[PDB]
Amino acid sequence: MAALPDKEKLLRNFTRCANWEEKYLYIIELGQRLAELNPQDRNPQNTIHGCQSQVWIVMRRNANGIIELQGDSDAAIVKGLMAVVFILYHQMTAQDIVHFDVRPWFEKMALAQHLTPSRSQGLEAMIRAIRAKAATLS
Repeated sequence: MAALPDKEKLLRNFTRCANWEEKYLYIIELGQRLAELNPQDRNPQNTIHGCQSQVWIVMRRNANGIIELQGDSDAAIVKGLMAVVFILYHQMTAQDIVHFDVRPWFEKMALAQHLTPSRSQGLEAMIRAIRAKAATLS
């Protein structure tokens, strides 16, 4: 995630994209830059439902109180959308996550309007899953 743009830079970059062709490529490239998931974390406990693709996300709270996200998907566009979500939540506490309204961010990035209903539903599933997980922490 260190390697990837912080959320303010990510948003800025999306706003400078000339078209959906460019944004789509950016999304694909972002997914390719996620860390490889530990194979042990590809387990049913980390499986995310509703993405019409295989998706795993693992959330862990580090000893500093910060949430670390890792994941993978067998669909390239889903994995890039996952990277976007991960960027948005990068360096946040669990409480930060629960209270963070992602909507104005995604609205400014203007992604969802170009996604298929399948990919839009899948993005929403990932965000629901992470928020629910974050909410269960002390």
